[PDB]
Parts: sequence; structure tokens; C-alpha cells
Amino acid sequence: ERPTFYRQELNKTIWEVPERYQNLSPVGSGAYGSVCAAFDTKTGLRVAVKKLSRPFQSIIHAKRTYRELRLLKHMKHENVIGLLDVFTPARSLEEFNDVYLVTHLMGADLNNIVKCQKLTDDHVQFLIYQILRGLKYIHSADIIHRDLKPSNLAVNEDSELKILDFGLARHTDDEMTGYVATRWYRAPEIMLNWMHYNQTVDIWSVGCIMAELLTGRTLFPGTDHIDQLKLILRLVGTPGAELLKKISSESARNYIQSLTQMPKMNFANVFIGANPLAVDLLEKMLVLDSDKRITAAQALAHAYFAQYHDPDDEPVADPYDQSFESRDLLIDEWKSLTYDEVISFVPPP
Ligand SMILES: [Mg+2]
Ligand SMILES: [Mg+2]
Repeated sequence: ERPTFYRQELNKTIWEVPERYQNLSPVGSGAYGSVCAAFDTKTGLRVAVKKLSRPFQSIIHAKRTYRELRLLKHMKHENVIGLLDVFTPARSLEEFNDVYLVTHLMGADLNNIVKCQKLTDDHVQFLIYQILRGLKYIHSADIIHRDLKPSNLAVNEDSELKILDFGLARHTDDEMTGYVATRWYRAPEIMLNWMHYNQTVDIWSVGCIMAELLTGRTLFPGTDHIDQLKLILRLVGTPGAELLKKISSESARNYIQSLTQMPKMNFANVFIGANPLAVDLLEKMLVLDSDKRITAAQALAHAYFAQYHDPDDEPVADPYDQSFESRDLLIDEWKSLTYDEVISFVPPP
């Protein structure tokens, strides 16, 4: 029951896909692969078809391909991007070389929509609510997004939102250098590798996003890692003795101690005119000590979301086994694992 594939030269490369996918139009390409928008005749949906580039060129890339596939296959939630289809023109493992991932084509991201723009409080409540709803689900599976930012949040005409572009491969040092949005939303503990981070880094990101939706401005637009740290400490105050101890690196800890101490600012005087409940939530999310930040599940129960919160309609995820992350395998082994995941894929209802 293998579909019939047809070939077409797109993105300077040959694309071989099932007949169901029509009107392929290149819309982007990265170091990870090329993407084409298409019309899926089987579902009637507009979709993004991503052809990975040399998915098995090294152990690192092979494991990354496997990682991304396992992750997309697991995500089954309204506010998270899921996998509509995955296919390969290969008819056997020996012939297996290419991987195509198919997902919902999302109109645009939060970035290309609210850029230099301030949204109403009701609008912010709905958007942040959906992000936290997707995040409760994600974290419940012990998965950390690690790269939440406006450009990784898709929204349709009805303001329905989906989280995407999970952190699969560590960004390059150059990618996080300077006045770049790629770093403005990162929690300080991970921006400067202070300690073994956890799911709480994602809540810091939500806080930065939320503040930007409310003000129309980037909360911490640092020109470099240090400038950014100063912008952050200026708002939330410098680390106390309790947090200092939790910082593994002696170097980091030592640099921190060189800074003049500063008290946490009054957020009501920072986010002027903002809903007091919004201010309160921001203070709970933008906490320097990650151990003390509010969790997604806790945040959903915060009064700011009274209008949308429904404890019976904020599902958690099935257990997600990521023991493979510690597996030491050869390229071909990662490739065979990916192959099994491709052929065992079951279309969503
Ligand atoms: Mg992205
Ligand atoms: Mg519903």
C-alpha cells in the first residue's frame, strides 16, 4: 500500500513525494533542510513539507534526525505542532536516504504579526493561556522546549496558537552573539550556563514573550550576553546568597559577585497601566531563581486566566521515553532507528 511518488526539482534539489501533495512551493530552507508549502489533497490542509538535508551525514546529524522525528511523532496537542505525515521514497532500509516531514502550514508567527505592536490585555490573556496550555502538556512528558520565542509560535486568523521549532540541536555560539532575538528570550541560567537547567527555562521565555505582547517592546534586548544579563538583573535584582550557591560554575559565580547589588524593581512601575493580574503573573515567571519560578500547570490556575482556565480541558501528555539520548550508537544504527519510526508512523485521525 505504498503511495505513488512523483519527482520535481525544487530548492535546487530533487523532491520525491506522494501524489497527495500538490502545488509544492519553496518557502524556506535552513542548515537542517528545505521547506515547501503544499496542498494535501487527502486532508484538504495547507501543509509545510520539510525535506531534511543529509539527515544521516554524521552521528550527530543522524541522532538529531531521530530526535526530531521521535519528538514530532509524540506531540498530540491542540497548542503544539504535530506530525501530519512522514515519508521517504525509499522502499527498503538499504535504499533509505531521505526524510520528509509534513506539518500544518501556519499562517504566520507571533513575531511577524505583533512586531513593534502592543496587543490588548484580553488578547494577551488568550495567547499566553494557549502557550502555557501547550507547555503544561510538553513539560508533563519531561520535554523542555528550550527555544520559545515569538518566531516559534504560530497563530491563525482566530488567534489559535501552536508552539513549534522545539530545540533539537544546540544553537551555534555565533547564533547567540550580539544584538540577536535568538538570545533575548533565554533564561539567564542557560544563557551563561550557570547550572543544570530544567523545564523552568521555558517559563522565563513565556514571561519575556508576555511582557513584549503587553508593551510592544523586547523585554531584554541585550547587545551581547553581558549587556543582556545587566538588563535582566536591573529588573529582577541581583542574585541572593541562596541562588549564588546553586550556581555550579565558580567563574560565573565569581563574575556575579563583582556586580553592584541591585534590588528587584517595582513591576507596576515598569509595565505601566498593565492589568495588575498580568503584573503579578510576570513577577512569578520572571524570577531569577529557577527553583522558584511558577510552573506552567500552576500558571494556568492563575487568576489572570480565569476567563479561559478549565482544569478538565488542559491535558497532559503520554510518557515520552528519551533514554535514547544517552544511547551510544553508530550512524547506521541511528538510521535504522529512524527508518522504523518512519514506517511505523500512524496518521492522526
Ligand atoms: Mg523558528
Ligand atoms: Mg477544544
